[PDB]
Amino acid sequence: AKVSVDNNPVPTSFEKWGKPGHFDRTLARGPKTTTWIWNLHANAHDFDSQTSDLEDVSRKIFSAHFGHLAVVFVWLSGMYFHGAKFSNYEGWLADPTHIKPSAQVVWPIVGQGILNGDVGGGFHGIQITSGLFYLWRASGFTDSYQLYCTAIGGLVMAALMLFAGWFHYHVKAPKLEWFQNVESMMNHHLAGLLGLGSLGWAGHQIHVSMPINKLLDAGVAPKDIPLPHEFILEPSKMAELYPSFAQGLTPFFTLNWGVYSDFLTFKGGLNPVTGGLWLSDTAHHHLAIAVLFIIAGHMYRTNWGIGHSMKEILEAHKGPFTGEGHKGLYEILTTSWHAQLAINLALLGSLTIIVAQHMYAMPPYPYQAIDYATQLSLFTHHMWIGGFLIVGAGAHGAIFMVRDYDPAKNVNNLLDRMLRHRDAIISHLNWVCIFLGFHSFGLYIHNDTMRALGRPQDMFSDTAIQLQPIFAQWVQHLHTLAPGATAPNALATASYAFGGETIAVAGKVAMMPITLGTADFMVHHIHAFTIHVTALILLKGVLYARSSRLVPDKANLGFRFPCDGPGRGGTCQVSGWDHVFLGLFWMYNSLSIVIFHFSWKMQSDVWGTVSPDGSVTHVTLGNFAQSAITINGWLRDFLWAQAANVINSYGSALSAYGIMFLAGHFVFAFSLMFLFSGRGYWQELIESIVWAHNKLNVAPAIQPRALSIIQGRAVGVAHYLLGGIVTTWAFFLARSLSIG
Amino acid sequence: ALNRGDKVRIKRTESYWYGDVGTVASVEKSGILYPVIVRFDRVNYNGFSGSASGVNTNNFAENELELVQ
Amino acid sequence: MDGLKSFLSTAPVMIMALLTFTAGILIEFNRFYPDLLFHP
Amino acid sequence: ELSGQPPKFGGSTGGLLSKANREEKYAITWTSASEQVFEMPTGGAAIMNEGENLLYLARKEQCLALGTQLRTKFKPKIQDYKIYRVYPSGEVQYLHPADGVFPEKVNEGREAQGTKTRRIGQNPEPVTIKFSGKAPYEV
Amino acid sequence: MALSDTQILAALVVALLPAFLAFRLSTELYK
Amino acid sequence: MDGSYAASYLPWILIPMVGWLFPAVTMGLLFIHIESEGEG
Amino acid sequence: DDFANLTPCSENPAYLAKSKNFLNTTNDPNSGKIRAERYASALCGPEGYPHLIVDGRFTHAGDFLIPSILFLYIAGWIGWVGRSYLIEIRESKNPEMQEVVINVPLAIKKMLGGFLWPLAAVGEYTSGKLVMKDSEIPTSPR
Amino acid sequence: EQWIKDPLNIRPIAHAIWDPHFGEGAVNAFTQAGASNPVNIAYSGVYHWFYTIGMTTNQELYSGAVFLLVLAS
Amino acid sequence: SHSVKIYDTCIGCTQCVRACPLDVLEMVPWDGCKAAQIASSPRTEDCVGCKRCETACPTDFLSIRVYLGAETTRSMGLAY
Ligand code: CLA
Ligand code: CLA
Ligand code: CLA
Ligand code: CLA
Ligand code: CLA
Ligand SMILES: CCCCCCCCCCCCCCCC(=O)OC[C@H](COP(=O)(O)OC[C@@H](O)CO)OC(=O)CCCCCCCCCCCCCCC
Ligand SMILES: CC1=C(/C=C/C(C)=C/C=C/C(C)=C\C=C\C=C(C)\C=C\C=C(C)\C=C\C2=C[C@H](C)[C@H](O)CC2(C)C)C(C)(C)C[C@@H](O)C1
Ligand code: SF4
Ligand code: SF4
Repeated sequence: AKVSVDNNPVPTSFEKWGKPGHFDRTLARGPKTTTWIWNLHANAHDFDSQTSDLEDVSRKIFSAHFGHLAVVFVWLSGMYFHGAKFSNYEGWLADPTHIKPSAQVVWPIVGQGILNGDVGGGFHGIQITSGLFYLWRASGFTDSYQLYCTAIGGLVMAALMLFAGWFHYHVKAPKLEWFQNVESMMNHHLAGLLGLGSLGWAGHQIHVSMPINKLLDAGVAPKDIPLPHEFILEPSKMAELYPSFAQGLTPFFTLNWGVYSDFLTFKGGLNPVTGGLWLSDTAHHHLAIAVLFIIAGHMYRTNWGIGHSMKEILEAHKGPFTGEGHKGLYEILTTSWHAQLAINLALLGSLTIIVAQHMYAMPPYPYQAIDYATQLSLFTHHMWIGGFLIVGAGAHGAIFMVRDYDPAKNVNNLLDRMLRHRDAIISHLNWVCIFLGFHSFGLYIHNDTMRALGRPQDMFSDTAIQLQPIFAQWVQHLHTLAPGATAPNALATASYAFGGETIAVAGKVAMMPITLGTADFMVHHIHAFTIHVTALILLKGVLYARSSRLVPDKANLGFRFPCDGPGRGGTCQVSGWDHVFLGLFWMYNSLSIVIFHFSWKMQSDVWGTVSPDGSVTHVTLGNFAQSAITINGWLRDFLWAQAANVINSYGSALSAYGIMFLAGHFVFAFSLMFLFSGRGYWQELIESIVWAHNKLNVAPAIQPRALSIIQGRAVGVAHYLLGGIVTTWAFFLARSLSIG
Repeated sequence: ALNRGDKVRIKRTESYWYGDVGTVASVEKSGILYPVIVRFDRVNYNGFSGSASGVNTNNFAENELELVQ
Repeated sequence: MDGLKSFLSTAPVMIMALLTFTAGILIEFNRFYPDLLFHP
Repeated sequence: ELSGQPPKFGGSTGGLLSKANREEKYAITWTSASEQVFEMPTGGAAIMNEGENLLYLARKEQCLALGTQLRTKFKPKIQDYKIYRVYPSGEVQYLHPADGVFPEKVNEGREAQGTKTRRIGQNPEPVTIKFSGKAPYEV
Repeated sequence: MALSDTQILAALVVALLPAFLAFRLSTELYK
Repeated sequence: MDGSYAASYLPWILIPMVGWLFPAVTMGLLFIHIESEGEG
Repeated sequence: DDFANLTPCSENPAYLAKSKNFLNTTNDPNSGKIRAERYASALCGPEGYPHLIVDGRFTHAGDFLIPSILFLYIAGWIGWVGRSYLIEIRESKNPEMQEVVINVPLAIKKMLGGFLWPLAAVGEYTSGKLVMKDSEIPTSPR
Repeated sequence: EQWIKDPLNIRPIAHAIWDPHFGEGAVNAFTQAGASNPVNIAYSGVYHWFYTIGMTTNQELYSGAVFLLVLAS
Repeated sequence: SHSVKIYDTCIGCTQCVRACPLDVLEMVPWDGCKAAQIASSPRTEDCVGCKRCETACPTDFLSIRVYLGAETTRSMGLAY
């Protein structure tokens, strides 16, 4: 066993609760100005700066992660309880195509009971767009008692997580050697968490979800369907639904796997009844990835000499152009938490971006594709989460570079070589950013000017100069031919976005081919430009955090400092924190353009109503192709046109959205107080106001101070992003709930 | 004249405590041209951007202080 | 415990407790007597 | 004139530019007690060799940053570094330390410069010195 | 009635005088 | 680009000078003047 | 003859037409009828919504004067208790610590004594220690 | 001179348009107010001012322009 | 170049000299303070104007003041 712990390192007492700022030496002394408050709420969860012992920092990180797990468990239990008690899930289950989901009920106090709109079936409540009902239907939920039991279990798990944090910090704290068993951690977390989780979910689906969903799709009422344990207790029903279940587990151990083909298929595509993925396809999928992850385990040497070593692999992959190669990286990623945070944040953010872009093309949940509001909400939500996580990676990497980077251990290794040609990287990246922005946004402005001048034949359109995405069309053609040709055992395409027939449920298009033209070319290259610019900002922050030709000692100044001074012409916003602050806005811009493109293209070319004849009428008709090529088209046919549903929301059940819409437009503007101004003006104003309060002998002991420069920038960016995102959220929700 | 424990009002006209009251922490008896040391309950703006405290002590000449006590 | 009492007496806890007290007062009054534009 | 083996460096894009051969450059020399790794002010890590060292930089601030790193981040503290200014013609001007004693500690024989015999609040009003090429602090 | 080409040309010739005067004034002010 | 006012040929020649010739000549003269080293 | 453009809501056709469909603010089923009754005595414009007249006249004292007195009393209470607590804690040894950690006993003692804030304020002004002199306040350079 | 005959139904014209970057659609759109070429529509309200102060003919406007040239000189 | 002035309120704590990154300041003997030393700015043509010396000064108002003036290559702190 590699376990090593320390018993009762920190006593459990309430005294330090009464002394805020205890962690910091500069704050535990007592407040003299108001800044002491803002520091207290800012340096709290920065354990690295509080103490120099790495083991204590790791222990604190472990227990804090336990706390976040407990909070998430409480959130999940609350979701299940509010879906079990204040929701029409049981009503929606019987009539899923005629009842809107709803799980929030509003007390009537000051007229907000108007928010309790008619969601169908005689139920009054706020319509939900999270898609929890479809997930619950796919999971096999049929009664509210099961949801209530799930909520109770979630609360119990949250309490257990809290106790685990208390135990593993205040009682039995792990040792540093325990935390650095990266091989053992990786093995247990690839095989024991991802592989075992996938195996358990595949077992749940096969033994619970598929029978219930098969009976539900046939037309059986929810109350008639047998409870999930009855399938296990009496396998006769399971054999009736799936004949191969009569064979038992014998073919599995004799490799006669083909007999299981009926409930482990490779169909691909969408289920016609529900519009979601086939549950047999998902079963074989999660089973396959479970097997793959368990096999990916058993790879790193832990205790029996049988396995690879991460350090050997890293130090063995070196070449001519890279000097020492991947040498010293193992010590970097086993001694600094910030580098691990940066890598994990970047990969996780990209992962949620992938989730957002893949969950809409192949909708996995029943009746989710036809609920356009849920589709748009899920896409945009996980898109924003991914963007924020990527920016956080860009931030905490610079934090690592400022603090945990040591030149002694990095000689001619990849990190040093990166630090050597950083000027070339930044210059070439800046050039590519300028080129992308120029040519793309100039196509846009050129189209605007040509349209305004009455020369539509000189534009960049499908009728005019084409600019067709030939490569994307070619890959779409290849993926459309894949079933039978390059994936012979597949029945249909991975998704109908590439091509194929139009899958439509309840007279509403679930998925139809998404054609790419001139507008798609322009928007995709605009996306590339914005992403490369955000990457440029964050990369300049990371690479130049240590020093630069302007300031050669920024590392000693710290990671979060406002400036070096008015000298050298002016040295404002030179810290890495300032680079993060600047990159947040560009992430917002890029993600806003991405979600706008998604929404408009989805409304104009896919979503809509299908007639009995077969004709498809789209939400905004085919106006994306001929309008999204000019900025005026984006302003008139997207913002002005589709904002009608949010500006005319007053007096109805959607009024809240309208209110929130205006709320966003306020906070954004409010943020311009802090971004456009500085703190000396506010300090002088506070001096005058302090004189006023002093004349009446009501001056406070804690001397008021204007916010710091860094705090001012942070407040500005926070309120700005909040206002913009809330505006977009209200607009999207109103539009998507008002388009049927 | 000004001794320990003397509550005095500041008349430097540019210090942070002009018109405020402080107490005489020490007086140095030599040719020093700002010999009086005065400490204050309030702290000034001294410190880098983000610092949680200032300075609560300063040196003054005898002529720019008015005894109150 | 003395530490728990001191923690409960800190600024955020007092401000939030007073805010919930005032909000409850206002909400209950508006429930039992709504739509008061003026003293009639 | 200026002697010392350059530290072993792989070369970086952050080094000198045309200003070095057009306007001036700066040189820093120090004695190292052991060949050990230090940090380039221009980006990267290089090993300095036992004995004399000599490094060319583009700015005086970079040279003084390197001197600070030498003085602070090494247990055998390097207090003997010297910073010169090298002109394109060939003239070398000794810059730091001025008299061989660090400016932090007071040394006799220095001359007061920029010292005013009044306090900041006693500066003349601008209106009394306007239309003359002077500033209140200049008086 | 609308103007004639001679009127426009005469207006240009007349405006040629304030141009020369403005050039002189600008040179005088620069000095 | 074609007009019915008296002496309609004037904008055919006046606008280019105000558009290209005058801006270019002014650019050149100012660039030479602001960059002329010495003598002040 | 005052407010020839404003008519009583009891006769304004727009108000009577729109008062039938008044929404229920609370769970009480006849809250809208109560609101229509209570607002029928106001002065409605051509669009049928009540208008508040604030010029000092006592016939419309309910619009401003009574809420003004109520708010002034409450705000004076709050300000007086805050100022008294501040001045009280200013004589202790850690006035700043008691600013962030509220002395709940003393806090509530000052909380309950604020209903006589006008008498205390006038006594404070007459005693001369409500307002400090200009020469005893720190001031910025001119 | 045409505007004064019907100030309530004729748009005053500010200046003529000469843009080689124009297209056919813009040329057709900007030929307004009874003009024979692309023109702008004045919104500074100088036509009403000139009418009120007594200017009624084009030659009066021309004489005023020349006199102002002389005054500026 | 920028100007650096030291006034007679200096207490000779030498913090300004330590804080200067371009070696513009110096400590010279004096008699007005207990430490008997005052700051000086002989090498003022190398000053960039970072105001670190002003930040380091602990007096009620800065006994060392920096007035930004004419800008040279050194003052801008340019490497090209
Ligand atoms: C992410 C978690 C989450 C969220 C956002 C919500 C949100 C909501 N719930 Mg809910 N709930 C959750 C989890 C959650 N719930 C869980 C886990 C359970 C199971 C226990 C419930 C059980 C539940 C019930 C039974 C009801 C709600 C209701 C509501 C709605 C009314 C808000 C409310 O209760 O405030 C009400 C107002 C207050 C709680 C204010 C009281 C004063 C507060 C607590 C001040 C806190 C400090 C206080 C002074 C104590 C001092 C502590 C100090 C020492 C730290 C609202 C939409 C109600 C609803 O929708 O009815 C239609 C309702 O009846 N919830
Ligand atoms: C099979 C073994 C196993 C499993 C399942 C996990 C799982 C986890 N580890 Mg982990 N770990 C392991 C072995 C394992 N570890 C070993 C051997 C080491 C030492 C080398 C570590 C060292 C380690 C560190 C240092 C950290 C983690 C953390 C985490 C959590 C990351 C958050 C996450 O994935 O969200 C997904 C969350 C869930 C799926 C909820 C799971 C809730 C409980 C804890 C799972 C219990 C499952 C258990 C097998 C019983 C279920 C069986 C049956 C009842 C069905 C995750 C719960 C992080 C953390 O703090 O989290 C606490 C962290 O920082 N691990
Ligand atoms: C896994 C996620 C994760 C983790 C564990 C950390 C961990 C840490 N970060 Mg990091 N960070 C992350 C993600 C993460 N970060 C992301 C995604 C970003 C990009 C936005 C950043 C950006 C960032 C910066 C810029 C800084 C840190 C810092 C820190 C350190 C602690 C100080 C701190 O932020 O606490 C204090 C936290 C706060 C004061 C947050 C409170 C204010 C938030 C923003 C309000 C949120 C409002 C909410 C969204 C909506 C409310 C609406 C309202 C009406 C109710 C610590 C190492 C700091 C550091 O230098 O440490 C070394 C630092 O300066 N982080
Ligand atoms: C400042 C007043 C003024 C302004 C803004 C304009 C504006 C215009 N005139 Mg015009 N013009 C003016 C006075 C003015 N005029 C006067 C007083 C005369 C009589 C000599 C003319 C005679 C004239 C002719 C004959 C023609 C124009 C034309 C034009 C148009 C083409 C652009 C241009 O000026 O270059 C061309 C015009 C000139 C170079 C005329 C010379 C400019 C005047 C005489 C001097 C103004 C100097 C000015 C005050 C400098 C200010 C400096 C300041 C920017 C710092 C444009 C709408 C053309 C047109 O109709 O195109 C559709 C055209 O063919 N103008
Ligand atoms: C490529 C785009 C483009 C270009 C180049 C032009 C070019 C022109 N248009 Mg135009 N237009 C366009 C698109 C374009 N248009 C579009 C899309 C529309 C909408 C349909 C219009 C609608 C339109 C109308 C309605 C009118 C024009 C007019 C004009 C002409 C004005 C003459 C001029 O600029 O001199 C004057 C130059 C200036 C005033 C310079 C101002 C710009 C600088 C930056 C200001 C100076 C700052 C500083 C002091 C500079 C110092 C000096 C410098 C040398 C250093 C010119 C030929 C006018 C015209 O024909 O009358 C002659 C006119 O009435 N256009
Ligand atoms: C697919 C079509 C659409 C995308 C087309 C864009 C391709 C543009 C450039 C070609 C990629 C060439 C990679 C070869 C290069 C390569 O493989 O290098 C590998 C080489 C390392 O070789 P060694 O064998 O020494 O490496 C040992 C390593 O294992 C390290 O331990 O690295 C270098 O030589 C330095 C890299 C210079 C890299 C120059 C920067 C290029 C930045 C732009 C790349 C943009 C790609 C964007 C789209 C992905
Ligand atoms: C005592 C006290 C304090 C301090 C209070 C102080 C120091 C107050 C000082 C006030 C001063 C110096 C001046 C005040 C001036 C007030 C004026 C000018 C009032 C004017 C009123 C008018 C014009 C009435 C107007 C119309 C009156 C009428 C009744 C209708 O509506 C119509 C309408 C609105 C026109 C605090 C703040 C420290 C704490 C508090 O709790 C108590
Ligand atoms: S401003 Fe900066 S460079 Fe100039 S003297 Fe002060 S510390 Fe030195
Ligand atoms: S920091 Fe101020 S007080 Fe200290 S030596 Fe420098 S000028 Fe004098």
